[PDB]
Amino acid sequence: NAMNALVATNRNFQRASRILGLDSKLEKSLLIPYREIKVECTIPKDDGSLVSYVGFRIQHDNARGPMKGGIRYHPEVDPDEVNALAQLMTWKTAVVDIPYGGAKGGIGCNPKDLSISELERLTRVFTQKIHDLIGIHRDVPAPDMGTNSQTMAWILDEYSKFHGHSPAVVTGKPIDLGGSLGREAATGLGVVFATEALFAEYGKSISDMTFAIQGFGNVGTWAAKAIFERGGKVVAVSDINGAISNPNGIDIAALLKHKAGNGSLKDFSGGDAMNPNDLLVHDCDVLIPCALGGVLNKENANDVKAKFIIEAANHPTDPDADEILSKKGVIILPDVYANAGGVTVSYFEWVQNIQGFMWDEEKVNQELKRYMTKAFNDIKANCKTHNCDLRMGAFTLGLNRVARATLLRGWEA
Amino acid sequence: TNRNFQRASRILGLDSKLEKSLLIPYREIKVECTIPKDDGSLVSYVGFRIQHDNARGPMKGGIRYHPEVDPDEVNALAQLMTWKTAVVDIPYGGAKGGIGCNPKDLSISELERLTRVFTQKIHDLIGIHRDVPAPDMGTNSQTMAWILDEYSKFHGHSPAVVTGKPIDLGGSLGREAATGLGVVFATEALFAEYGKSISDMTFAIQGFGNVGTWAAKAIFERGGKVVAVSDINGAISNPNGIDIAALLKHKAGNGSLKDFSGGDAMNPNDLLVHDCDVLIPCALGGVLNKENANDVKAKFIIEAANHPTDPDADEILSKKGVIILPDVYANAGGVTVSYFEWVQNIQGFMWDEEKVNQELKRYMTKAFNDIKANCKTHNCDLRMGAFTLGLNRVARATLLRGWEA
Amino acid sequence: MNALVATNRNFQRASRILGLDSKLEKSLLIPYREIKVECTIPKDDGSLVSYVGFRIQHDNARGPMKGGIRYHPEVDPDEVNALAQLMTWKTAVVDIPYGGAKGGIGCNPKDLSISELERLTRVFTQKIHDLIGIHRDVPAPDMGTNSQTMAWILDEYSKFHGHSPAVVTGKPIDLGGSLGREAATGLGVVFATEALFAEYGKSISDMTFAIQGFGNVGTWAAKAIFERGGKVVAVSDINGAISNPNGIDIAALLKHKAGNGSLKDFSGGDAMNPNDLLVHDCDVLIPCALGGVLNKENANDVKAKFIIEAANHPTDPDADEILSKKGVIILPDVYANAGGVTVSYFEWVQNIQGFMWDEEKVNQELKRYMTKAFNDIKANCKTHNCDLRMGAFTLGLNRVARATLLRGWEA
Ligand SMILES: NC(=O)c1ccc[n+]([C@@H]2O[C@H](COP(=O)([O-])OP(=O)(O)OC[C@H]3O[C@@H](n4cnc5c(N)ncnc54)[C@H](O)[C@@H]3O)[C@@H](O)[C@H]2O)c1
Ligand SMILES: NC(=O)c1ccc[n+]([C@@H]2O[C@H](COP(=O)([O-])OP(=O)(O)OC[C@H]3O[C@@H](n4cnc5c(N)ncnc54)[C@H](O)[C@@H]3O)[C@@H](O)[C@H]2O)c1
Ligand SMILES: NC(=O)c1ccc[n+]([C@@H]2O[C@H](COP(=O)([O-])OP(=O)(O)OC[C@H]3O[C@@H](n4cnc5c(N)ncnc54)[C@H](O)[C@@H]3O)[C@@H](O)[C@H]2O)c1
Ligand SMILES: O=C(O)c1cccc(C(=O)O)c1
Ligand SMILES: [Ca+2]
Ligand SMILES: [Ca+2]
Ligand SMILES: [Ca+2]
Ligand code: NA
Ligand code: NA
Repeated sequence: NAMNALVATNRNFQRASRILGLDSKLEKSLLIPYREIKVECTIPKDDGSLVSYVGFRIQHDNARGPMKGGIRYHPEVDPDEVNALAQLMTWKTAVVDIPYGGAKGGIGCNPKDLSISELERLTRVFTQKIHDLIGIHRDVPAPDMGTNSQTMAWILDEYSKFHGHSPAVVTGKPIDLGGSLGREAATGLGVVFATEALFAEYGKSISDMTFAIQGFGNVGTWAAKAIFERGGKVVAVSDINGAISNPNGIDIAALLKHKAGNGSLKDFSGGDAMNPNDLLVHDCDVLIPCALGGVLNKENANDVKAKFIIEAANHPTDPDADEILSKKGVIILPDVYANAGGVTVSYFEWVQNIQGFMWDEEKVNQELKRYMTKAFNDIKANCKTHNCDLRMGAFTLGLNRVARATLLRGWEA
Repeated sequence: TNRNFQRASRILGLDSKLEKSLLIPYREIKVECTIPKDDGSLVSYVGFRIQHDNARGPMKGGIRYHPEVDPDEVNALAQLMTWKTAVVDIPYGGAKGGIGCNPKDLSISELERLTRVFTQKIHDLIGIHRDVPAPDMGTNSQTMAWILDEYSKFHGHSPAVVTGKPIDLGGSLGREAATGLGVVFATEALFAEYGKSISDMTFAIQGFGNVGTWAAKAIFERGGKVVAVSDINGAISNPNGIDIAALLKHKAGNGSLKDFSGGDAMNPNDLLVHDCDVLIPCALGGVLNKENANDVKAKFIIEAANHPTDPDADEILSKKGVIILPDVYANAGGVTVSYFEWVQNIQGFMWDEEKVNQELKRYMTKAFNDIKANCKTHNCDLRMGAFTLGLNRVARATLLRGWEA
Repeated sequence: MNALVATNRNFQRASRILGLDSKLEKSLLIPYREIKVECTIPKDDGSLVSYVGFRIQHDNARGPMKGGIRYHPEVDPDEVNALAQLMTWKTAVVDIPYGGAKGGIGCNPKDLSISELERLTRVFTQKIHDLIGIHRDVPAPDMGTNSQTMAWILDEYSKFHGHSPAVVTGKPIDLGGSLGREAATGLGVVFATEALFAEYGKSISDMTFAIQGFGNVGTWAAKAIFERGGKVVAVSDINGAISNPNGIDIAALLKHKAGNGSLKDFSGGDAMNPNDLLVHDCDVLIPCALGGVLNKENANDVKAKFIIEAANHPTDPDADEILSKKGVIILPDVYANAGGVTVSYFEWVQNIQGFMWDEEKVNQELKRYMTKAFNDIKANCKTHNCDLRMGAFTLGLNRVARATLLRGWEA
């Protein structure tokens, strides 16, 4: 069903470039990634047998600063997916106006099939194969799907053997190893800040709406929690194993405790088991994909019931679906704004580390709000000047900023 | 000592294999330091650096120029600095080093050459984010200036590479007063927990040096009544409280305590058993023992000197309901401000004195609250609450980092 | 030779007030390092041109070196050395943790296209990348260079060492430049003046001002004085001058200028002899234009009680003597115009901290630095029973001398 992820993202890039009127020589330069790296990651399993993976780091653009983006452990990781995500990082960092470029990495593995000692070895080997290509002022990784703060701990620890203690080389670290308060919740919280800014334009509140949510990991859990706390009615949640629904609202706080006690969604007592394939076409006001990309496509977009889609996941909606949904009257808050809370707080974590001195947690949340509000106000204005939809409003905002810094740096050797 | 670490480890439930790792220093270094004397003849010494642990950050710790060098003591002191940095939540581990020499046999140009050669021999083993030396017995801010200057030849201008620098070369404001003022901030936090205030308390202070003078000044300006003060030479007392400003002006004029006109001269041997609410040992260790602990009148003991109270006195004083703020925490103002010095250097932008003392108060207050919460968790006294808090923080960082190669 | 004569004289006088040892003095006058490098590029037509680039690194006892890059065909090593040495004293006066440097390329930028300038800037950076750096020596714009030049240096240097925003100042804001730079010098002039006047329990609004020069310094100084209730009664630039004894409306004058009006055509004042500027009736004179304008032939006719030296070296030694004798208080240039270098320090700090300040913070920090430095200068004048120029130079020199002596001399 999914359209190729890089095809889809390049169509969006082209659409934004045509709005800005970029010439084709500058456009070509901004499309092509600065550097693509593929490296062998081979480790012994716990029984001593060998397994070989290919690890990727795509460094898409560094005109606005060191490159930034997470590392994904997932069986569908491939060069196309990583190139698409790295490119999106470049635009997203420029949308929230933090001094980073864009990058992304990953390994095509299934963490569920690997022991924790095997994941550690795989993470350290991957770090050994890319340490020369990343760095505090060069490219700063972070967690994405299938990774978490413990993953980043291992990267920090292995990288520091080659370059000395380097807290700022990775973000999403545990608090005890230099992480920032607020970073774990930042993406889902940022999704809610972005949603609140949007709904304010319609005079609506989150407490007026019903929500369906696909995915229930780092982004989905914190997003659902924050919506729930503000009085939103979360009527359906899915993950890779099952789904749960309740037209009166799921008690998300109880769903999260159930999950932490290792329960499956479909066994939750406060809801009805649901086929997860029904999630995206479920009746709701607001749909929030928090899992894979490309899941809203030509084949299901006409059966979406929501009036709003908040892109918490990266590129959940492909260009075919964009157009179908636009004709249905659906408003889509794009990934390159809505899920930017995470990289924004990663920036604060990095600042705190290089300043050698941590901020109070209230400053982290004060600034997150300030950055997400400023960026929504920039997107609004850009939509007005370019008479475009929210996706292109944000995409052209970031692309234009990246073009401006690239031209400023020049091209002579 | 060994058994104490074991009780802390067991209170926390640490695995024996983790215990073993935490007791093995990260790295131990001995290097030849040979220099020409002023007359051109050679002298050879051995310099050393024990780098105990860096789970929580770069190591840090003093450089001792002293002839008696016991390897086991140097190891123990490095380890203690690992716990201490963790108690006050600053991002370092512990280290200790020095040179086995007698600085009284060396001219000032010989000491400089010795310091520079030593730095030449260890420059690859230290650094702003690796190991950050500091002054100790036999060394001072001039020693640190010479390390900075020589180290910077190898790695470029690196002010954060040592602490205790002169202000002209990036030292922090507030460094002189940091330990004694920190003692007072710690006491303010302790007292607030029991609902008490400096201004309602009487204090007896043993020792009137860098710590005692600043601690007394800070208490005095907060309305505390300093009713007794001693040093090695004598002692002075006044039940209505000594005018500490006038006593400090008197000390400064080369005046001795006993001849201070604003008080009644006292036998220094009477200091620890003096009537008072708070006793502050700021001089020597080993002063409260089995033979005199039952005679302490204070209900609070603020340990600024290192290990003033031995185990027998701890137990005697607990039976008496006396609360003892332990040295590892109470005197940590100095090491906390040395962190702030590193931060200021790293950021290339100095703090004014108000900001240094604000951050000092914030760190000392949050660390007391952390110690006390840890006491409630493990139902233990402040001494062990502080030890277990530092130890557990190091263990937690070590476990998060992992063990695979 | 403007900067050579001023700095050497002032250095020598300050050295003697302090009683510095002669061997220390000798060391302090020798620069740490002098570098000249060949910079050869192809022109747009592919033919070669070869220039000599240079960097004098005078002293780094108090920190990394700091100073401008001049693209300019006239290079006398003597003057460049003096400029680099003067930055060493100047950074010390305002308690900035830098030493002094000065560099450039012996070229005429008007003979070069914009792509040729970029290639030259990049080749120069290739030839000095190993000698500069964030904690080693931090260049900045100067005559013939600008923030675009700095962007090119940053870009090329980062190829050798990674993103290094703090390696230069004066950057475009898009690449880590600081807010508040344009107003920095003129606003700093007013902060220094406010500190000075407080010693008399007086304020800007008590005073009448005559301002010579109306460019980057003069406009911002005039603006800040006017908004502080100061009465600007005369202003000159190179083409003419105007006076108004009830105060020129600086707001309206700025509008006039912004509309391409010539100063002398502003209707809100009377025509005046631009020579009568320095000797105009006023309480405060602020030379903001040229060096060498107060000399033994006009110093006796100055009417101001206060001279605030914003320009470089507006007052020659003879005038300095005459004016001290008439009781005139002179706030010296090494201090008074230091807002520019102070904000460039703040830019480096922001880049090092990875996080830019808003303009209010910059201006708050600028005022703190300029005020503290006045207070330190004034304390030194009391200690040494000397005028403000020597109080400044003794302050900066003693800070460098102390840092040097502490670092030591053994190998
Ligand atoms: N982690 C961050 O800070 C962050 C920031 C910005 C955007 N994102 C994006 O958010 C998305 C989720 O990331 P995460 O960190 O929450 O990952 P995660 O590994 O923490 O969780 C992934 C979740 O998605 C579910 N899922 C996987 N495949 C599914 C499927 N086919 N159908 C339904 N559910 C499925 C998993 O079961 C799990 O609940 C990704 O697109 C990621 O790139 C992450
Ligand atoms: N980071 C740390 O662990 C740290 C920091 C600072 C000080 N300290 C502890 O504090 C103690 C005091 O430090 P300081 O810098 O103030 O020392 P100091 O040398 O400045 O002053 C010591 C004072 O103790 C007095 N004294 C010495 N022997 C005495 C005795 N027998 N009876 C009474 N008074 C006596 C001296 O006369 C002097 O007044 C140190 O010895 C150390 O134990 C530890
Ligand atoms: N040392 C420092 O850090 C520092 C910093 C900034 C400026 N300055 C000095 O301040 C002065 C002015 O700098 P700026 O940025 O305002 O320059 P600018 O070029 O922006 O303005 C110069 C002004 O002087 C006027 N002028 C020129 N020749 C004149 C003459 N003969 N009589 C009267 N007015 C004349 C011009 O018309 C213009 O109004 C210069 O001496 C400059 O070097 C020093
Ligand atoms: O840099 C980050 O923190 C990060 C981590 C994971 C995902 C993203 C993203 O923006 O998609 C950013
Ligand atoms: Ca160990
Ligand atoms: Ca010299
Ligand atoms: Ca040649
Ligand atoms: Na000799
Ligand atoms: Na050409």
